[PDB]
Amino acid sequence: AEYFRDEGRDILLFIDNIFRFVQAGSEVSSLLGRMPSQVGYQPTLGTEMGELQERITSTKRGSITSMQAVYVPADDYTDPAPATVFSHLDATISLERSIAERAIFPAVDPLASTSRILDPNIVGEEHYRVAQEVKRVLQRYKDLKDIIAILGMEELSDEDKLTVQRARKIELFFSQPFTVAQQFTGRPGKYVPVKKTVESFARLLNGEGDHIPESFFYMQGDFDDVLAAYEASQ
Amino acid sequence: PSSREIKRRIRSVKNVAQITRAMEMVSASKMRRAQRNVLATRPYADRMREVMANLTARVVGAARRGTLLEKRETVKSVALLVVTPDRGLCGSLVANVLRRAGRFITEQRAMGRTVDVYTFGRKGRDFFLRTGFAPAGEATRLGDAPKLEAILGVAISAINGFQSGKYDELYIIYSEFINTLVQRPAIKQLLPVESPDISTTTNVDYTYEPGEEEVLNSILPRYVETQIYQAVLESIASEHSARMVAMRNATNNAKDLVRDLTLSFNKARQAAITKEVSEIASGAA
Repeated sequence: AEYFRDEGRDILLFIDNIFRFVQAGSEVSSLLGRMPSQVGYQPTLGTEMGELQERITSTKRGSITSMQAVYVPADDYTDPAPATVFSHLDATISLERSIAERAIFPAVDPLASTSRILDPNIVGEEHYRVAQEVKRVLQRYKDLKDIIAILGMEELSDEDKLTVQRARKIELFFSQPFTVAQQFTGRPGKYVPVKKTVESFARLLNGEGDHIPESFFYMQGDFDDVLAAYEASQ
Repeated sequence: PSSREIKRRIRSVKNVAQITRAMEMVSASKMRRAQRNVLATRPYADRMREVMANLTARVVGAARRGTLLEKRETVKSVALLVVTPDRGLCGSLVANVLRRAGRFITEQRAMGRTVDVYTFGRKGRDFFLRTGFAPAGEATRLGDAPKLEAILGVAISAINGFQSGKYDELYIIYSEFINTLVQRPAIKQLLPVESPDISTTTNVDYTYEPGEEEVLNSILPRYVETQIYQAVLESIASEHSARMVAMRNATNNAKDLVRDLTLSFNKARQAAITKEVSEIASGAA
């Protein structure tokens, strides 16, 4: 990829499970007689990781739009390999086992996912406001999760109850059918532009769609598709 | 999740489970005594029920069907009575009764009838204050065994409003005690429209010493007050039953969460032991 970057061509770089790079390094280090660091990992974990990742950079001559995948041992996010990966990124995405088990298959955890360009100067003021509100609301639900779990939904205040229902609708709404995942969910794939995503979530937070049951936010595109599904259901 | 925070969480949810089980037990005793009170109030209610049936059997002419017995035409103002728990933890009971009251207000305003609220219990009072309606009549701090004298402050006001033309009809919303587990909100008409029951069919002829009209005007308000007292006691029993069910569900959920947290704690404990022995072995070598 570096040859094409150096001559000015824009490069899309997809590296899969950088974690197996780290794991192979760990196995080789174990065979090499090095003293293991932390959980059986190589002592030169950070250095190897940096040597790989500092070459993944958009320079002045050309740009590389890297898009990696990382495997966390089981569901452990404190493992040394992802722990070293997290500082080597501009945008982080976290996939949770619990969300996937709920069939919300894009499975991105909004609270554990961040980005550097989620700044109103870059991405836009309305986009930033909607994203930050969708994280605040998501947080409220995580804080009230146990309260809902044991006691129930009725002991919350009216506004807490409304934010919990909106949070559940938001969770269901991040689900999106994919063209490549059409085999699993029969629904065809949906390409939702970022502007339509911002409009849809702004409308969802504004109060529009409160009357709609949460079941209609599952595997849909923009808010217009949700409204159309509700109208078809009457 | 460090095998010590989870231990604290387990202790916390165990305390939750103990408190919730205690709440369930006391709510069971509360339901027992509230059912006893309802059954002890039943004789007055049913005796007055057939007395009213007999009285309205004789008073059949429209001219003498006046005061509280009149079936007013062109209804313009409607009052609804709501009885709610004074405290929370009742589960969906408070939400159910308030949803029923709100939708009933919706239909009553749909036909053009202005609506006024009369509330028993702090939950309904607070909800209707927050939503906008000023409580025309407010009564709270009603114990599990309220006396009929405690309801007069609202019932007499409603009856006087109906007498003065302020309200053209009267309703009550209360939690019916269908079962120990199943309770729904219910709607009842407070303008008499009495039933032609066997008593109404009964033709036992009577003598009314103070006068038929005076006996009518003195017994209709007491019959309405008896109906409201029955509804309030029914709602108290339903409150305690709903709290029992809610606390049983909460105790079961707390036990399930204790089980899950114990599994997580055991996993963390094993992980900690494995980590420390691995570190010690690495240091030895």
